[PDB]
Amino acid sequence: EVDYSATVDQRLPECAKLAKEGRLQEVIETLLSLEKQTRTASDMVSTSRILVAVVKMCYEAKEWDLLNENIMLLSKRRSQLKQAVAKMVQQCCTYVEEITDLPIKLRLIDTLRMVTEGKIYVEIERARLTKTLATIKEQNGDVKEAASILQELQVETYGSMEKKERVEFILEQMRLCLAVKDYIRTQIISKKINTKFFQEENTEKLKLKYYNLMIQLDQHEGSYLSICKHYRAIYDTPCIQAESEKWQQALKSVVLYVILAPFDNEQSDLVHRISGDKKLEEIPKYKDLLKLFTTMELMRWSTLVEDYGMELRKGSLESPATDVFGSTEEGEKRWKDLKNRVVEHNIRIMAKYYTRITMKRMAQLLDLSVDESEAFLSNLVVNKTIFAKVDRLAGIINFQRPKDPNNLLNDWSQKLNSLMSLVNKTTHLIAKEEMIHNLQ
Amino acid sequence: MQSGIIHAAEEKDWKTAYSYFYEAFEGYDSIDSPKAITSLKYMLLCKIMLNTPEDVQALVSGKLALRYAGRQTEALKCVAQASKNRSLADFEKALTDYRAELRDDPIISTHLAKLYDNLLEQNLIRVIEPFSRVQIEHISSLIKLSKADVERKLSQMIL
Repeated sequence: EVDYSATVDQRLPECAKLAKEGRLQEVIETLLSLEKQTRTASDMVSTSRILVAVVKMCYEAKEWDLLNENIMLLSKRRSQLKQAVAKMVQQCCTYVEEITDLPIKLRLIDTLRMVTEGKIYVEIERARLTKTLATIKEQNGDVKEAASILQELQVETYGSMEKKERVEFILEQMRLCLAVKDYIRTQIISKKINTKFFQEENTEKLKLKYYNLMIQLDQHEGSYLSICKHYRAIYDTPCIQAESEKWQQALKSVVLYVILAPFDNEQSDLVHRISGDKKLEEIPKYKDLLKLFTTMELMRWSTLVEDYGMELRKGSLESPATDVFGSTEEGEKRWKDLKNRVVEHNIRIMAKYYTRITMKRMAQLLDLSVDESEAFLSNLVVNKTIFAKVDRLAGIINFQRPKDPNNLLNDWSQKLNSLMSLVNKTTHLIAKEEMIHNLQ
Repeated sequence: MQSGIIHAAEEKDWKTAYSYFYEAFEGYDSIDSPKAITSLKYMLLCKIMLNTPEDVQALVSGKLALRYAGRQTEALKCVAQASKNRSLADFEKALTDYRAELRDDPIISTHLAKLYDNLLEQNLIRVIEPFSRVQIEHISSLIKLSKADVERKLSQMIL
């Protein structure tokens, strides 16, 4: 209510002169008195100026204990101004950025965090300080501690922080959790990001980072369909599409993972959509593999390994390979999963065609022993993927469900209805032909 | 805790037993007692016998239970996983591995026989699902039991 602008302007330079001369203690006492008066008067600008100037004077003296004690005392001062504390914390954050010594940086950051704990006005500053502390801990070599520190934060709630900063914090938390091997926590964190964000103006690098992290998370246990969706999202980004190599790798991964994903309605729709793309021509062999897996005919594991065995595994200099089927244990597991996918496709096709087959013939057509084929079919039946009944005594596999009299009569009725409709359509065509050819 | 033990011994009503064990676990955790592990293991057993093994993971990962992770929780988690997979061989492996945990506890030992019978039933169902005229010898070979025992159990199940 009572302005101190003139007084503060007149006094501050003199305090700075005395401080640089070496009058630190007296100058701090006088500035503390002025700050008390300004706070009592409710002079926001004057209080902020006094606080920032005091912190700066304490900083340009290498008096670290004095700086820490002053910051704590001036934060805890009764009826302090929130804006003044925010300005002081911002200046101290700049100072923490500038400082270089490790333990000194750690102590200053810890004091700032303790001061700004639980305060809406200073929350972006606390988030940035926590990020810096986690980075320092990781560089020192404590990944677990860095992950815990960064996860303690809750960035989705800070309404003042911008969406870009919130997404960056969430992605950093995801990366640290993956590095610490906490996949449940990583998924819980990743749920926060809204995919609609990566469409506005510049969400390209963030989109790529998030999708790569999600790919890693899903690939941990095997989520081939979601991995394919993530790779499609990556391939859709204009930055990746601009460069030929990047989009080529993205499309290769998309096709391979859609192939590896188990069969279902969503998988079939995704496979059809991917096949219906013109860009696939530049990747000819992968298009052939997609056509192989989309066509409803038997395929042989030996033939697939002979034709595409090297292209999809080692690759060639013109078209580089992908880490999908590398030489690592992940690649070996994925190769085995592809073989299982081929077997499942063969079983599905020989169930679409075939009312009864013998176990010897099914094994001979699946390229497996009788016991292995029996185990595969039993697992499929138990999981409810396909319907089959094994008559072990006769070695027969029945793919047709029991036919109830209701079902038989319903089929007969449907046939009759179709016949009547076809008769009507034929009559319409006949009338059209007579009209066209009869007047003349 | 004692109330849950008594109302789980032979009453054949496990929801209230689990509620009582949860109350006991909360009580012991509040005071940081060393029997909270026993309470957690007994409630996990209650869930397994209630035939919802999928909730064992949630119970073990619950916020209050993280500090209690260890040998006993791992043992009962493995038993629950065996039940979920419907593997009597897995259950026997769990027992022979964590014998000190699941065989020295009197109440767990009391309920082991019933759990074994239930798992045998479910294992036979899963094994014989993809068949129409399977052989009893083949089922016995698959389930690692004697032909006579498998036949008797199947007769009882049909009855």
